[PDB]
This record gives sequence, structure tokens and C-alpha cells, in this order.
Amino acid sequence: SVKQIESKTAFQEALDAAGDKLVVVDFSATWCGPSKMIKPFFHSLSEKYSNVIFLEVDVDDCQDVASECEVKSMPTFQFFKKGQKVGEFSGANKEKLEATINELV
Amino acid sequence: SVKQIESKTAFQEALDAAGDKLVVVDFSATWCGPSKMIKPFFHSLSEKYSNVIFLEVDVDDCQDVASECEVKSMPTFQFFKKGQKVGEFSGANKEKLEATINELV
Amino acid sequence: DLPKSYDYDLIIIGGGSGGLAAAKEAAQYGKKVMVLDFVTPTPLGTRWGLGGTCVNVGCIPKKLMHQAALLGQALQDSRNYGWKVEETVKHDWDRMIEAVQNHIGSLNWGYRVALREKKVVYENAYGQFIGPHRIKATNNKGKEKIYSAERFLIATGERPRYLGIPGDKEYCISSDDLFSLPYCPGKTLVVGASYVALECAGFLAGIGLDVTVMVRSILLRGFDQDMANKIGEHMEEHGIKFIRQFVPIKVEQIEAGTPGRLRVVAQSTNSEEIIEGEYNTVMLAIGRDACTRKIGLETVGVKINEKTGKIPVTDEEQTNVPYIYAIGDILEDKVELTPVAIQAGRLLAQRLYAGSTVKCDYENVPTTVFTPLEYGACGLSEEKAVEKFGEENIEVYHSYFWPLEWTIPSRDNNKCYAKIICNTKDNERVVGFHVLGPNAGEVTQGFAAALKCGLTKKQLDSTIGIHPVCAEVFTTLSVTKRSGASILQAGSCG
Amino acid sequence: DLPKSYDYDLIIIGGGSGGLAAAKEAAQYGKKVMVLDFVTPTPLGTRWGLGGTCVNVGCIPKKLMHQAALLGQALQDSRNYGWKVEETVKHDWDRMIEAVQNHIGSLNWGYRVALREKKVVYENAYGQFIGPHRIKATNNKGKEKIYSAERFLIATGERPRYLGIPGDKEYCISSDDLFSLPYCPGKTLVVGASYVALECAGFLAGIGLDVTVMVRSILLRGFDQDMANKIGEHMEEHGIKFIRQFVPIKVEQIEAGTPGRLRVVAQSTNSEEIIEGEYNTVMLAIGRDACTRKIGLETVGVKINEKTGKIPVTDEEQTNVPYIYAIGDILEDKVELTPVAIQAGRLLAQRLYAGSTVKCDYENVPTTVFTPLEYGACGLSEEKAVEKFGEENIEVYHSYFWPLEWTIPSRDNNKCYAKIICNTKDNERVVGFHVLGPNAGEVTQGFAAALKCGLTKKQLDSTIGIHPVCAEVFTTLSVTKRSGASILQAGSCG
Ligand SMILES: Cc1cc2nc3c(=O)[nH]c(=O)nc-3n(C[C@H](O)[C@H](O)[C@H](O)COP(=O)(O)OP(=O)(O)OC[C@H]3O[C@@H](n4cnc5c(N)ncnc54)[C@H](O)[C@@H]3O)c2cc1C
Ligand SMILES: Cc1cc2nc3c(=O)[nH]c(=O)nc-3n(C[C@H](O)[C@H](O)[C@H](O)COP(=O)(O)OP(=O)(O)OC[C@H]3O[C@@H](n4cnc5c(N)ncnc54)[C@H](O)[C@@H]3O)c2cc1C
Repeated sequence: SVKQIESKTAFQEALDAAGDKLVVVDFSATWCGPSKMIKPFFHSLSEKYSNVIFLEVDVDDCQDVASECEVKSMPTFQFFKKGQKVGEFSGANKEKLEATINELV
Repeated sequence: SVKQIESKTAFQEALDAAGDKLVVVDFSATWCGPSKMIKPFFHSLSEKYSNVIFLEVDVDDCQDVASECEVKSMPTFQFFKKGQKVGEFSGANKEKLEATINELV
Repeated sequence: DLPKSYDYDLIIIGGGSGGLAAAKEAAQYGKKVMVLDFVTPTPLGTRWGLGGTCVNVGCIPKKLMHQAALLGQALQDSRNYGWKVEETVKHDWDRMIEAVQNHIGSLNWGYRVALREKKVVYENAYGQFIGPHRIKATNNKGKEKIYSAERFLIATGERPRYLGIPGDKEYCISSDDLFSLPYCPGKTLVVGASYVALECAGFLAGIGLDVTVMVRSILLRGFDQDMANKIGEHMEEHGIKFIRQFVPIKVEQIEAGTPGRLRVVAQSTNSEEIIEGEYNTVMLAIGRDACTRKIGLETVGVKINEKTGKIPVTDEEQTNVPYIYAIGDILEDKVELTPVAIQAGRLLAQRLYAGSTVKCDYENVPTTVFTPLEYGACGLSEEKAVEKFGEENIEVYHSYFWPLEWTIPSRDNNKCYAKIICNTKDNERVVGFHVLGPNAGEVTQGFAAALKCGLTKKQLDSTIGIHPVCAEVFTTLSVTKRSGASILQAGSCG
Repeated sequence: DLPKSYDYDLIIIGGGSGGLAAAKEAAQYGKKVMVLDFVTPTPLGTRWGLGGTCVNVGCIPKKLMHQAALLGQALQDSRNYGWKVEETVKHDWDRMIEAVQNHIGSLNWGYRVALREKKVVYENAYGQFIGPHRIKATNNKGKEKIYSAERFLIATGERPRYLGIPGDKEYCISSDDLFSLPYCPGKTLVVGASYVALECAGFLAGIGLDVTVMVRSILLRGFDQDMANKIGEHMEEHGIKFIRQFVPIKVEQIEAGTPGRLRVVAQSTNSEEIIEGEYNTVMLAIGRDACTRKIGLETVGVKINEKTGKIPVTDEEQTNVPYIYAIGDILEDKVELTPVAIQAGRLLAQRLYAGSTVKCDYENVPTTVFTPLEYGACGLSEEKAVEKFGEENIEVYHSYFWPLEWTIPSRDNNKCYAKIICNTKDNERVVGFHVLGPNAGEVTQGFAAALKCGLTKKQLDSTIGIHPVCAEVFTTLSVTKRSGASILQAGSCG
């Protein structure tokens, strides 16, 4: 299942709590078409890849996280390893998403 | 029935051949909405008054008869007696038309 | 009394049109900037994101709903052009609000991304001076914090004014609430005659709603009155009902709902006569008040006009206090428009950190009221021109026009109106420009630039028009009001 | 030798845009005028009424069909604003033609009535000079007649040019025939790259038709090329198919019809490669030829450019012969636009019968190409500006813009483009203005007046924009092409 992190303190709390495990962050906005389109797949992928940590950061709710991470457009998927950005890409491309997970997992 | 006069001669010929009978001329245009809206009533009215002579003059086909009768708008109805103008008004007001015919019979 | 070091070169109070523009220009020159932006909730709790009035509850959503109204008319116009559309097409309020807010959100996000891009610090909190060069900032959870800066910029804007009558704050909405209304307004009463009032009444009616406008006195005070009345006249012809010389004294809830039923009790402006009507929604568009009274200006010494709440500034937007500037709607005797706040802010930053001496020019700022029939204007209104130069020195050239796009749908001939105000004295300067028609704003912009260049009737007449375009009507104006000649063009069939 | 008495003071050959304008001004001053207007049929027999090219087979019908195309997009845009509009609405070609012709008819009539009003004599006949101050006129039934006049005005305009290849005149249509086409064109091939070719291809596609454009070399010759390619790029991006470096050599009829089936064989412009395609209609938009070779100019001595067919005139539209003037499209090195012909005619009449000394100004005449994405321009194009002042003295300020109206439908961001050409020499004069976007013509008009006043970048930047309007993009241009900085706008998701 996906973690609907809802706090700038919670985001860093989530990453630090992850450890060595790859953390997948879905930066989304309910006002972005492609972001809403891919959301269902991001969640179906979290039920497939149990080994990985799935987080969802609504850019409107956590204006902090999203801002701190240098996010430009939605959707934007970031991969953190030991609280360190070790993978990133924008776009609602599910193939590139699932493929990037394996690459880092 | 209505007579589609197509010439200045056919026009003077209709005016003379009418004798003392009232003659109503409908100055019209195929591209003029109000003209089109009134056409039916005019034609149907011609059938209602067999005691009157109904003529239709298309301003694009009989350009001279229109300028000679000094027409600036459609629908424009001109009434004649013994070849002389006794009635006239512009507009697609059927009540006024049928009423003017009744006042000149 | 004063920090040994400022946390910033410039702190901006208010992340609206002027503030955000100001912030980016300053940063552009490596200055350390922080924008404080907070949106205190409307009485019903509505709130929104970064961007300011225009972005969230002003220009943007209003023009979008206006477009929605225009598209309704387009559906109708398209039939005659050969498009097989149904006779009556329903409109969905919730879908519209959704699309409108979604776009607003992209804009909110857009501004947050832009600030960071310029490394400008943004703090979603209410800023308030406490002492020289010092400001307090409170966030959503009540967490205060103090900051110091070499300079400050007040760009707090304004918010909807209420009537101060029983039930207005608990049952009436303002423009602040309209643009994100959770349900279709239904039968609506718009109270006011400002451009907000008319524009809103117009698109609401444009989308099928039962609309009524209650006016205290005249329409669009501040604008050319002949145009204003032509606007009202057009609104009236198109469904919008008007109730003149009346002001609400009390609003009572008949039944709560989404929407509910409200009962409005209004009194005459010239008598004790009282009238009451039942409506689903009641919007108050009666003006806005400057947000300059709860930001600790006293603790810093910046003087403002205590009555109006406006802030007096020099021609460089500097208050009475050397390191404190102000821009936007709150300025006294300026122009309350978004593009204006942006120019002022950008130029301020350039004068302060780029060595520029160019000042914002508040003279002859063009405007456009997006009512059903749009109205664009620049320069002096007619009445205002006679006062300034004298009735005998003013020649008014005018004419009606019929947009070609309207001929096939066969509607509204002799509605669109154009007029320029010329100053005979010397060389017939075009001191005023007014247009009532489609895309009025697109039509007025270039002409505003022309007035900036000192356009004269001679130069205007020498300019060739573009055919077939509405704007060309201005290149061939020959009929004056003084002549009393007709300008009433004839119809299709003559 | 000379008629004891001239039948008229002024006889005008050609009842088009300039002629009719000329006629009314002259009459306005009690002069005796006669307008001779006749429309020789297209090869397929098409003909029309009084008014000229623009009224019958030019500006008017083309902009109306263009609007029809725009309304199709409006139907789509509306769904997103909340109007419960069907996903796919079908268009009716015949209904459109009907409505279009109906409007042209009201115009044909308006002119006959306006001429009779000014006591101007209108004769539906082909004029041909026979001798000094004498002209012959032939009507529909071949009835000739001679007239004399103190002065004559040649305002005959032009007509579509053909390829002079097998089957073009018997199977291909021109703009002269398109606007009243008895049936829907179906799969269409537009041959040419002039504004007529592109505007026509655009609205045809706009209404659902399969469209292809065969081009010999460059698009919109004579126009700023970057804009032209952006136009073509937008047309292609929107379904319009292009075939570059090819010109038809032969057109053949597979099967007659309404529409029928036509085979087009075209060779390459730089090789021997031949390609063939099947289409229902083939329109040739490859230019127009002056109607100055069959009107007996030799019998009166008026010299014209034998190659191009244009008529050389003084800056007052006077030919080499003292009592014979010429205006409109047939003039040499002028501006072939309707408003131009009208100005010239009106001013000519005022100089001749009102004692005016004002000449028509053919400098910096604005224009608008009504392609899917409209293009308005005034002044020098970019390439033309470097040539005149030097590459190093030209600063080009540009920017993309996204019409607010397009945000909710969420389409075409970074498409609309704006640019001005500035002359660094002394004051950064705005010598060129170019816009690609909605209502380009409404946007360009005012700015044309501004260029007339000598608008500079400084004055432009000092002008405040109208928000939220497309045109405002011109008041805040800061990014030059020389800097190479980027000008893309944020999308729906940023
Ligand atoms: C319904 C409506 C329609 C409009 N339509 C148009 C139009 O079509 N065209 C046009 O040109 N103008 C229009 N306007 C006006 C335009 O929106 C304003 O002129 C413009 O927003 C003013 O800019 P500003 O920077 O002065 O203030 P604003 O944009 O109002 O921004 C002020 C910001 O500062 C914040 N703030 C206030 N106090 C504090 C504080 N103490 N600490 C921190 N933040 C604070 C506010 O909450 C807000 O975010 C419209 C207005 C309304 C209400
Ligand atoms: C498809 C198309 C689209 C266009 N769109 C635009 C636009 O959007 N904006 C714009 O400004 N311009 C546009 N134009 C150009 C515009 O139509 C012309 O610039 C304008 O019509 C020129 O005016 P004129 O008076 O020179 O001639 P015309 O209007 O062409 O009139 C000449 C008239 O004289 C008649 N005539 C010719 N020979 C004789 C003779 N021997 N005796 C008697 N009568 C004669 C003709 O049949 C005609 O009625 C367009 C043109 C075309 C073809």
C-alpha cells in the first residue's frame, strides 16, 4: 500500500525510517491530468513491490517537501536511498516507472 | 396564385392587365430572412383573395423594377390601382399586409 | 533596537500580483528575498493558495467563467454556420468550478516553483511589523517568528467589503467565495454595480442562471457613463434584471441548503419604501478594503490614510519611512489593476537593485470590463474630458459596428459601439478611447500604446484598418456627436 | 475629336472595394458619377453580384468560413467548461454555404441601394476604353453603349491565376468558386502557399475535411518567414497534410461528381520524381492576375507594366494620362488589401473634389492571415529589418503566450507567439510587429496606429497591459533572440 505522507516532518521521517530500502515517491497534484491518470498504477505497483517503500506527496498538501526537492512538473517520481536522492524523473510513464524501480531495487 | 414578374415590361403588362382590380406587389429577396418568413403567408394569402392580383418581384432578378419602384428594404409591399401606387409599407407584418389589402380592395 | 545583520535584503509582505513580481525582479539581481503570503479565510471559511486575488479569486477565474458564458453563445452561433448542435444545451456548474480550480492550482504551484527558481524564500504566514526593520510572522498553527530586513515591501492587497447588516456575513457570499462555490448558485441576487458585480452577474446569467442586480445609484462609477449605461442596457436586454436605488438592510435564511433559500430585505435610497425577494444565493460586490490596518504599521511609523485605509507614497512607491515601500491595490490614488501592481513591483526592484530611474506610469492605464458585451477603455471618459479641456474643445467621434461573426447568427446589430474623445485645441489629440464589443481587451491594448505615443485624429485616420475585423471601425470615424448625425446602421435586408 | 459634352464627370471601371468607395466620396460632393461593374464568369461558370472580390469571393466569405472552423473548436472547448456538448458534432457544408451566400446577398443589395442613394449611376456592364474620354460598355445580352467622362478611374481588381496545365480549368476550382460550391469539397488538395491557399486549407480542415497542401517553394512569400513556418507547423500539427517542392503538371478526372474523383500528377521542383494522388476537389491558389489587358488602355494611352500587368501611378494614383487614375490591387508596388483600396479611393475623391492634399499612406499597412492560428503583422519582417538597418542594430524581443481561454480545454500551450523588431539606432523604434494567436487582427490594429505614431520599446514598456488579455504580452517583452534565453510557458501540470 502507498503511504499518504502528509507532513514536511513526516517526509524526512519517512525517508530516515526507510533505511537502505529504496523509497519511491509519487509527487502528485489533483489538478494535473496525467498525475491523476497514473496514480492508480502507482498504487497497483505498491501492492506488487512489497520490498520497496511507496510514498505519495501531494504537492498542494506538502508545499514543503515538493518545494525542497526541486520539483518542477507533475507527475514526478523520486527514489531515495538512505535519505539521498538516487533516482528521478518527471512524466506519467508507467513503464519508465516500474523499470526505474527494478533499476534501483 | 402569385405571378413572379420577371421584367419591367412584364411588370407594366401586369399593371395594365389588372384594370381596376387591386394589385399587391411583394418586393423580396431569397437571402432576406423576413422576406422568406413572409413568403408563405403572401402566397397563401393570394389564394385567399381571388379578387386581388398578387405579384412577386425579386430584387436581384428584376434589379431595375426594384430601383424604379424605389425599394430599399425587403419585405416591401407596394399596392397599385389602375396602374398607380395607392398602398405601401415595409416589413414582414402579415396582419398589416392582409389589413392593407382589405383597406384597398 | 536594530539587528546586527538582516536575515534578508528585502522582505515582501503579500505574495500577490505585485509582491511576487517584485520578489523575482529583486532576486534576479542576487538579492536575498523572502515573500510572506497568507490568506485569512472568508467568513464562511473559504481559503486559497499562493498567487493573490487575481490568480485565485479575481481576473483568472472570472475571465474563465466569462469564457464559459461566451462558449454558451458560441454553441448557439455555431448552428447557423452549419454545426448540428442540439437546440438547448445544459451547463454543469460543478464541472466548471472543477476545471477552474484545477487551473488555479497549477498557477499556485507555478508561483511556488518560480520563487524557488530564483532562490526566493517563501513563508506561508501572516507578516506583521513589530519594530524598526523587524517583522513577526504567524503560520497556520499559530507559530510566530521574527525576521529582520534592510527593506520591506507592503503588497497586501484588499478583500471584499460587507454591508454590515444582519445576515450578510453568514448567508451572503463575496467574489472570494464564488469562484470555488461547492454548488450551483441558482437564483441569484448580485448586490453592487462595480465591474466585479456586473461581470459576475453577466457570466452567471450567461450559463443559464436567474440573475438580478441591486444597485445603490449609478453603474460603473469611475467609468464613462454613456458606456456604463449601454452595458447595463445590454445586460438588461439579455435577461439580467435590475433593481435600482435599493440597498439590502437584512438577509435572513429561509432554508439552509446547497443552495438554500434566502430572503432579502432591501430599502429605497430615496424613501422608506421596502422590498423583499427570495433568492438561493446573494453575492455582495460593493467594494474592497485595504489590508493595511492589522500589520503593525504603527510600530514602524508608516502613515496611511486612516479613513480610506490607502497608503500614500512617492512617485517611486516609497512610504514616509525610507526603507519601506508599498505597491498594488493599497496605494492611495493609483490604479487598482494587476498588470499595474506587476509593473510597479518590477520597476521598484530595478530602481533599487539595477540602478534604473524609470518610474511606473499610472497615466492612461487601459482597462477592460468583461461583461456579456465587453468594454475596453483607455484615457479620459467623455464627461471627464469636457471638465479638463472644456465642452467646446472636445470632439467625440463615434459609430456603431456589427461584428461579422454575428451576421450569420443574425443577432445584436447596432449594439457594439466605438468612440474616441479628441482635444481640438492644437492637434485633435485622442485623449480618450472607448469600445463596446467582442474581444474588447484585444482591441484596446494596441491603442493604449498609441495613446502613449500621443495619437491624433489625423494619425488615426491615416492608419489603414484590417478587414474584416472589429477594431478597424476606429480608423474611419467621421461622425461626431456634436453633428447629431445618425450612426444607426441599417439591417441585413436594408 | 472630343465630345461636346461629357456624359459624366467621373466614370469608374469596376464596382469593387476601391471603386465603390471612390464613387460614394465623389458623389458626396455633388459630382456626376457612374460605376461600371461586371463579373466575367469563372471557367466553370460561377459569377456573382456587385461588391467586388472581397465582398463576394474574398475577405467576407473566407472569414465567415474561418469563423465556422473556429466555432467547431468552440464546441469542443465548451465541454471542458461544463457544457454538456456531444463529443462529435457533424458539420453541414450546404447550410454553411447557404448562410454565407445569404449574407453576401444583403451586401450586394446594400451597395446597389447606397449608390442609388448618392445618385450614382450603376451599370452592370463590362467597360472598355475606345478613345480619349470615351468608353464602351457591354451588358449580359451583348448590348454595347458609349459613354464619355471628364475623368476615369480604373478599379478592375484581379482574378485567380491558373497553372496552364491539362485539366486545371475544367476540373479544378479557385477561390472564386469555393465560396459558393454546390457540394461539400470532400478530400481536398489545395495547390499554393499564399494566404488564400493556407486560410482556405485551414477552415476546410477545421470543418472536418481531409486536406492537403502542395507547395512549390516557401509559404506565405512576402511575410516574415519564421512566422510563416510556425503557421505551417501549426497547420501540419493539426492534421493538414503538406507536399513540399512539387507542382501539378496534369489533372485528370477519374469520375465526375459532386464531389467527383480527380487524379493529380505532379513533378518535383528540383528533380524528375513524379507523384500522383486521388482527390475529390483540387483548388488552385497560386496567385491572381491584374484585369488590365482587356479594357482598351491602348486606345487611350495608359501605360502599364506589360510583364506583371500592374499599372504604374504617381503618389496620387494618377496614371501617365492626366484624366485617368487607378487604385486597388492593379496598382504597381502598393498594398493589395481591401481597406487600402478604400482609403485610396476615398482620398482620391477628396483631393479631386474637396480640395484635399492628403495622400494614401501605403507605409506599414497592417495585415492578418486568418489561418487556424491567426497571424497579425505590421511593419518590417525580421529578415527584412536586418537588411534595412543591419543585423547588429536589430533587437528582436519575443515570447510565447497561452491564451487563458485555452487553459481549461488544456490545449496548445507554447504555440501563440509574439515578437517585435526594434531598431537600436538612436531609439529602439518598433519597426516590426508580429503576432500568432486568437483574434490576431483585433490585436494588431491598435499597434498599427502605434507604429504610425513612432512607437519605441521604451514607450511600449511604459504602456500598461490589460489583464487577462492576449495582447498584454506585448507590454512586458524582455527576452531577446540575441540572448538566446528560453521563452516557453508553464503547462497544465507545470
Ligand atoms: C472578482 C475580481 C475580479 C478582478 N478582475 C480583474 C481583471 O479582470 N483585471 C485586472 O487587472 N484586475 C482584476 N482584479 C483586481 C486584481 O486582482 C488586483 O488589482 C491585484 O490582485 C492587486 O495586486 P496586489 O499585489 O496589490 O494584491 P493581491 O494580489 O490582492 O495580493 C495580496 C496578497 O497579500 C496577502 N496578504 C495580505 N496581508 C498579508 C500579511 N499581513 N502577511 C502576508 N500576506 C498578506 C493576501 O492574502 C494576498 O495573497 C479583480 C479583483 C476581483 C476581486
Ligand atoms: C480569397 C481572398 C481572400 C481575401 N481576404 C482579404 C482579407 O481578409 N482582408 C483584406 O484586406 N483583403 C483580402 N483580400 C483582397 C481584397 O479582396 C482585395 O484587396 C480588394 O478586393 C481589392 O479591391 P479592388 O477595388 O482593387 O478590386 P475588386 O474588389 O477585385 O473589384 C474589381 C471589380 O471590378 C470588376 N471588373 C473587372 N474588370 C472590369 C471591367 N473591364 N469593367 C467593369 N468591371 C470590371 C470585377 O468583376 C470586380 O467586381 C482577399 C482576396 C481573395 C481573393
